[PDB]
Amino acid sequence: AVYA
Amino acid sequence: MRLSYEALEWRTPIENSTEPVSLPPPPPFFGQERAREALELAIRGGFHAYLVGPPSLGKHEALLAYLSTQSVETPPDLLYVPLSERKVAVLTLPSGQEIHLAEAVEGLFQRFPQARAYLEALRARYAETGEPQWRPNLLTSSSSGTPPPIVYEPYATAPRLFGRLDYLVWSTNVSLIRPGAVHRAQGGYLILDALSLKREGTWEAFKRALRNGQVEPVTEPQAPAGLEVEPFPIQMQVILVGTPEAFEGLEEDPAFSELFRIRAEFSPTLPASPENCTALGGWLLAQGFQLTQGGLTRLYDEARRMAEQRDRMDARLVEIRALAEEAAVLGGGLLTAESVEQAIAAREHRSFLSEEEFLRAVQEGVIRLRTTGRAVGEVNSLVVVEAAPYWGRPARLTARAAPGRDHLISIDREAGLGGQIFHKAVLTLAGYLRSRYIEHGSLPVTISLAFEQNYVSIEGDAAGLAELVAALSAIGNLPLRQDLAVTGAVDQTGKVLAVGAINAKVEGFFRVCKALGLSGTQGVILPEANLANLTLRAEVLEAVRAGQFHIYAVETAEQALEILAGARMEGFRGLQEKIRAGLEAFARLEEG
Repeated sequence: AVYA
Repeated sequence: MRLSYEALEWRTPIENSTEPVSLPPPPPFFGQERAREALELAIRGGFHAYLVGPPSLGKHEALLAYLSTQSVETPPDLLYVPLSERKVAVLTLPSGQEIHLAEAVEGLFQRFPQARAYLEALRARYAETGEPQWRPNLLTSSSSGTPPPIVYEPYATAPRLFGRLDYLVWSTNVSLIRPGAVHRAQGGYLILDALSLKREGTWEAFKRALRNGQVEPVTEPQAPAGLEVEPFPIQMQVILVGTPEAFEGLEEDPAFSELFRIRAEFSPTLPASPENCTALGGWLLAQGFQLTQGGLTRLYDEARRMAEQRDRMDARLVEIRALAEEAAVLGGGLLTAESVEQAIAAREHRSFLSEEEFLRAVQEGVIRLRTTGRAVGEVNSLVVVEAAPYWGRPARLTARAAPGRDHLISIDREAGLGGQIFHKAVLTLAGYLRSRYIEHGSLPVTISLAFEQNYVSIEGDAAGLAELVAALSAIGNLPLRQDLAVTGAVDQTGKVLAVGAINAKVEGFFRVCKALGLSGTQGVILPEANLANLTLRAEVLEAVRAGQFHIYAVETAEQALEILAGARMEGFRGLQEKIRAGLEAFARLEEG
């Protein structure tokens, strides 16, 4: 998962 | 606005790096005034209290240090006395006075006025019946109430709280009852962890102890009978310790707030002040560190960077101590500027495999990234990977425009990869675009956005700015610089909003630029609202100082587009007239  | 090296520099100058630090130890709860005054009120009032704060703050050490300085009246001797052969009661006498009542009874209202019911019931019918388990059981005694009893029981099981019945083969008697934490804390302080009460299933029994004085030694299912243990008046102050989240289980029980009235909450950060740097130094020396001025300064600045605030420092003493212990090994016992910097570097190295794999994949072309040149409808946004230690990475984004019926399509959101806040950012951008460009009625474009090599969930709004500038670029056919990564949330009015993890984001673009060979023109456009959060690592600060990397801070999406497209919105031959001309082109294609 990535986070902006 | 361009952010100069001087505007970005945040670190404390070091004078006489290797000079030994000599400072006295700060008091317990330094910089934690809220929690200290709560605990003072709980101590003054006899109230039960809870100490709440994130993990690794040192909450337990601060509390035991503060309680060690208190003074109470010497605790009564505490005992079980039998009222019968199947019944016991907990009794307090004035201190040292049960050893006399033990000898007296071992003379197989004498002057023990409180110990009456034990003696009354100690009468007769051995002589009256020849009838063949009877002497008092001292649980505790002590010499002074300075320091008071302080009992920290981390493992909140029924036997550890309430005591145990041993069985000498079966029977039992007063003299086989072992005390628990509750008994040992009488006239003083019982400290428990909120999580252990929940995990051990002992919260309901604990409430019954505090509300009803029911303190039942633990028995076993076999034993053919037990003792009745009478309730007793509890004389103790309970302090629970835990995280906000550890408490939330307990807080939905109305009894929790009734029993635990005093909240003692730790701040996760302190002010970054000379007084808190000095206190940290005296604290590290009292822990046994050999500290130099340079080692103190670097630890102090790493605490500011940990907080992601130029003006605050991380309050987690336990985390600062653990980094200091690794530094001390790299410094051969001495805590220096170098040992701290190198302990920080070795932490990143020990967690770098994921980034080494990522950077190799980019270098091999397996991940397609551009860090130079220009392209229409394309931008490097920035993300952080959601696993500690949260490395930042560029995330290539494309926007494509076609003639259609006012649709802004998030391909990642439609495919199920985008979260609710990521979705909200796309909706917000749609609201900005529709309301900004009304000359043709509804927008004559369908715009599709994709995070090109994204295989995983994306959440958060911080790619909104990259998405909007990509979209404007696709509408106007505006070549955008690929050497500048873009991070920022946008509101419906086109203002740029603060984002999280801004240091990791910036550093992750620098890391990719450096792995591909710095061009001299690379950088990041970020929110002006994040200026107070920028505590960038030495290597990025030196690249900006060298003119090899560039930070731009903006307030509006249009200010970002102007930097990326290398022109002003107006002074027209500006971008606004090119955006309008693209919309007119799309509108003509869309009608006949």
